[PDB]
Amino acid sequence: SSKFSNITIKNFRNFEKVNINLDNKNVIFGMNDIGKTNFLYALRFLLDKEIRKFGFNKSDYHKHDTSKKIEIILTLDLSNYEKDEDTKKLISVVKGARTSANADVFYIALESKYDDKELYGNIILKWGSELDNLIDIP
Amino acid sequence: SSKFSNITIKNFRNFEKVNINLDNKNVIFGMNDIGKTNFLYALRFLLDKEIRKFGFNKSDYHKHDTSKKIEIILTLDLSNYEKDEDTKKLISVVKGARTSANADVFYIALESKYDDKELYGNIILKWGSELDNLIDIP
Amino acid sequence: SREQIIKDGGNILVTAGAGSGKTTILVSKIEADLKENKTHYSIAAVTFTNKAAKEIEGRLGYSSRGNFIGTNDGFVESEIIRPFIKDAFGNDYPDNFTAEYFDNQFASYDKGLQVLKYQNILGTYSNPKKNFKFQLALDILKKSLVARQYIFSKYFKIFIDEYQDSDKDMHNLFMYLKDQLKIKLFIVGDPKQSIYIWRGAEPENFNGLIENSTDFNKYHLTSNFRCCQDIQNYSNLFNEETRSLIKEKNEVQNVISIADDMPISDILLKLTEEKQVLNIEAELVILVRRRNQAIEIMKELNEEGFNFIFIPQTPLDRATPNATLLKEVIKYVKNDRYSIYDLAAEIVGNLSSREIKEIQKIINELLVPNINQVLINQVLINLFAKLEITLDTREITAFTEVMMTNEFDIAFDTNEYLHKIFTVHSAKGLEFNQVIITASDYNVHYNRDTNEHYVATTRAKDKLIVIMDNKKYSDYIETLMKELKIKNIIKSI
Repeated sequence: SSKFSNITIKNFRNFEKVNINLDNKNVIFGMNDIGKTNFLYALRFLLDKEIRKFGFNKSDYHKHDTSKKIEIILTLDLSNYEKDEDTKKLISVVKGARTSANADVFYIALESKYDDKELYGNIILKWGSELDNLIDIP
Repeated sequence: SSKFSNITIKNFRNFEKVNINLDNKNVIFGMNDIGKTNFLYALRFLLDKEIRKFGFNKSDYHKHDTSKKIEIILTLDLSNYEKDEDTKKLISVVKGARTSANADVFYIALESKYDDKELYGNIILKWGSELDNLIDIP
Repeated sequence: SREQIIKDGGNILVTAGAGSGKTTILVSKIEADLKENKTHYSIAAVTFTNKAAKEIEGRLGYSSRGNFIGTNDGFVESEIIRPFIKDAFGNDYPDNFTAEYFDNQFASYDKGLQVLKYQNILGTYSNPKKNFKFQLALDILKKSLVARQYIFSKYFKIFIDEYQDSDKDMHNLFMYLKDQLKIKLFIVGDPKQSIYIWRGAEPENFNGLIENSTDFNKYHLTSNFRCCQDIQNYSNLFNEETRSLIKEKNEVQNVISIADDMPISDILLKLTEEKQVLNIEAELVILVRRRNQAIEIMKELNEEGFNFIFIPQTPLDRATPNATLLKEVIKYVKNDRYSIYDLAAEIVGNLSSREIKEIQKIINELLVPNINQVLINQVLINLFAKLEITLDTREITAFTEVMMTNEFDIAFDTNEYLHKIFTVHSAKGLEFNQVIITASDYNVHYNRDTNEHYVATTRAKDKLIVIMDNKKYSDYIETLMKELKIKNIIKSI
């Protein structure tokens, strides 16, 4: 009954592999102040244009390893489409990136591979109904 | 005999409509300190990724008029392709965006239209052999 | 040798044989030239199958030079046809075309242009000897000035694998890039007719370059390049043609001979613990001539705590034109983790996603169990009918027999095991690290099993252990050691 299902963070800073379920209202707390801040930044990189244009530095990669790719996936639930107005907002922009067989789910992913010569790994945003064949967000 | 032919700057800051021929080595000078700085920034916006991601503000539009579109075009000469190594650099990336009829010339343009609601006009880079049907740089 | 091969920066024509000698040198030659050249020019390697292109890309590493690693069909499609077809033939022709290999065969070059112009697809030629895509790509280059400028500006050298399978239209494009565009060509091929050819292969164009080309620099590769020098000397002495290439060494350590006095399991323990010339942690494999000789050795070792799995030679393990592809069809049927994309990678050409779905439909009939021998034969004919390849009668029965039983499942298993035992014919292809053989198997005086013995000796990579079961075997060594005046060619324990 919530649009926001769960978020997956792979190889981003201190997040080796972390899966967190979500809801509309989320509160994060704990001893690790670094983990809470990186959690919010991981969401900004996926959704905030201003913080996303700067790309990934060497430090953002987990344990400063540029071989491993950074991956941030946000799983969404579109089952309540009939009575949720904000769900229809997403449908109107996604257009044909959804399939009818998996119409209840939609993925929003962030993939990053590092280039040694360019000293800079860009942020590629993909979305789609199936996690296997995600397509680049136009 | 020079790859850099001329540059055109339309409706960018104090540049209403300005056409300047160019060469490999260029020196700019004069009383108008604002024009010289905006001239270099106009080149950075076209070619510098870091300065281009920030987009155009309301102040960058000529006379603060958001109706008029900002346009920066760089005309290039590819006639010396047989003996210029840097010319072959550009050809290898442009690939099929050139036509054989106008193989001697290539255009690199920057177009910007302002959105009132988004308070932000993005930078769209187009290139191509013909100035009429420029295509978005992939 | 190979050091002389990589130093040459001009047009290189390489004769490769015995397998794997072509792939390792190709990757090393590519990555070495990338390190020497700092300019913007890139390289382009083309392979017939998609697996070989993916195999080269994995070993090279990062391709930040913009280097192209892919299929021959995918190269001319993405680099020549698709970008510059509108420049060459006008705006009437599409750049979003979809190439289908199986459908829309036509008789004349003019007919295929209409299928591309109106039906918006790129079809193959009906004649297997004539390639329409390469005829189109060569035509586009001559028509389009930008097409010639881009190819020269992008690539300075082009690597070609398995050149003996290239057709004449495919050969014309490569020579056009060398003669007109002056692009360096690194060519790798097998001069022998062999068993494997692409449906439009003509070995004469490759053979003709070896005979009459003054531009290319010809080179040759050793068959047993991966084997160490000591194992090479022991293998080459049995065949007269091979005896001339080997050079004697003052000390021999890799080839061990021990007379079989104790039981078979005790010889294995003696070599592993008393002399430590074989490591139990390294892969160890034993050679037999027949399946019964492997079973008795496998059963004798299970009693002594040794664990072993034995790979038997399948009916498909036979030098036939479609043996390699038929085995891959079995691997897709037997193993669930083996993807359909892995099977499509072995097929020649870069098949589209729609064409992959049609081939997958034909093979899905073999995934149902207990559907008898008749249906397996028709699915096989339907499969190879799409590929325009006829199937040998014994190839069909060999494929069928493997499908019925689980006897040969582990021979096509994707999993890999450390300690195994294989027949001389079981692994005629793949090579092993350390191998132990027995002398009583091979008749050396009349050279009946010298070919099987030479294969047996060339399988071992690092350490080879020979059991001196036959006196006639040891006599043939000592007799030829006197003909060549060789004091030591073997290390005896």
